Amino acid sequence: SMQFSKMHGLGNDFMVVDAVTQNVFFSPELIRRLADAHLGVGFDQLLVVEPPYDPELDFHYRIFNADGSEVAQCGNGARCFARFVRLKGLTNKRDIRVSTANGRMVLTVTDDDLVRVNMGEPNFEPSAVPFRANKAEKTYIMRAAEQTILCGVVSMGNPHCVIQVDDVDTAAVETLGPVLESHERFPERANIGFMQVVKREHIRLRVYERGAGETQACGSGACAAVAVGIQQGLLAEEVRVELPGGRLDIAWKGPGHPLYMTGPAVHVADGFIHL
Amino acid sequence: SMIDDDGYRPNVGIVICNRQGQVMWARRFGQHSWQFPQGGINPGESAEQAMYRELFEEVGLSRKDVRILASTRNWLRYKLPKRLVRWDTKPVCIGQKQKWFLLQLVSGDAEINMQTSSTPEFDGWRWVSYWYPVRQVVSFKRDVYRRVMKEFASVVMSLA
Ligand SMILES: Nc1nc2c(ncn2[C@@H]2O[C@H](COP(=O)(O)OP(=O)(O)O)[C@@H](O)[C@H]2O)c(=O)[nH]1
Ligand SMILES: [Cl-]
Ligand SMILES: [F-]
Ligand SMILES: [Mg+2]
Ligand SMILES: [Mg+2]
Ligand SMILES: [Mg+2]
Repeated sequence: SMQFSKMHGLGNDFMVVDAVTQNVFFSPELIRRLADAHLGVGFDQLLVVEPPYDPELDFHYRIFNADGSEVAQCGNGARCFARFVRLKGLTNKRDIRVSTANGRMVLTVTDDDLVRVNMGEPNFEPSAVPFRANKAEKTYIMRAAEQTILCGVVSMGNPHCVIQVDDVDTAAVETLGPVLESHERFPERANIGFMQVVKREHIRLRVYERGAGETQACGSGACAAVAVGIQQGLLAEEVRVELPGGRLDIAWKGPGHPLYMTGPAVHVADGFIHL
Repeated sequence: SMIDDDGYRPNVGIVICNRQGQVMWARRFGQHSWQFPQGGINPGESAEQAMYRELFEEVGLSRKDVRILASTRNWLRYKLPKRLVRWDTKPVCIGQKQKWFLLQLVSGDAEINMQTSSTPEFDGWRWVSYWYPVRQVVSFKRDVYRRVMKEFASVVMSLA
């Protein structure tokens, strides 16, 4: 009887398995079986907590998809992992050092039991976004076909373009989104974000991602909108973000500082299953 | 001999943890592999007695250097690779039956010395994260190590 837990974070559903105190090998055949909702468990992505490879780190964890392949997307599942190792008594630390397929991070669990991630210092250099531009400005002007509009652009590893909208269900995201996603001045495209300022520390937003479109939660876009809304001067140190997938709390002191993002992870259920 | 009829030599294992929840990882003499200190029971001594002897023999720690935090209820067994069971030496040992002890180093790190022995078993040591040994132990010890670290984890986490 291999035990597991169902957890939910960033609008997506994780099956989480303690493979530290359990002897389980996840062959892609086994993963495919567990992905089946009737023969196995039923998950969108599988998160496996493993012993660390480096003696100075606490754990290593992997994420597999339903096809049985390893997924390597930065920061994915970090919130559920950090809460899981604490819930299962695998560790009592609040600053968890862990390696993934994309490197190593340090996760901090606040005492309200939500997970903080350091995602680096955002970069407004147009050569790094990339962005067809002469040099950086707090806003830019781009003519989306018959329509003019003004934006900030920033890189957080991935390109992001951000526009202020005066309400997010008042958004033509399905027509505007694709036009700026595939815009001439974005040689590697860009995640566009529609940002509705409610207060200097509260923001509703919807994201048309770089290649997928709108998803329940895109953490990259949440930090990007807040990163410029401060560089533009319209927001405070800390900002609450409200997306269709849930709420995120973002923090940044400005250039020369790293940006932190804090989010929830909810422990849905616990489970048995015989392999 | 002290090997039982099934072929298991009585043994004692040692998990030495510090104040930060790290554990001691010792390298075998003239080898690449690392492990926890373990030692064979001798005729007439109890498990705790054998633990304290092996602790000083290989780690150089005295009774006042450590404090016993926990120990496993009954014995844990592991079979040797049948490629390294010396069949010619009777009664031949096929495995080891160990009882494991979790100790907390109350002295400083300087009190560790692996040269107390004519015949040292370890030439190097370091602190490693608590779960690191479960991955990095040799494979035929891994199920014992997993069980031990699972049983001891609650104690170590409940400290600072
Ligand atoms: N080659 C090898 N032999 C092992 C290993 N672990 C246990 N041994 C076996 O167990 C013996 C080690 O003795 P040990 O359990 O440390 O107790 P002690 O000799 O009384 O201190 C070796 O002589 C082997 O028979 C290992 O990792 N590699
Ligand atoms: Cl002594
Ligand atoms: F010995
Ligand atoms: Mg020994
Ligand atoms: Mg010895
Ligand atoms: Mg001995």
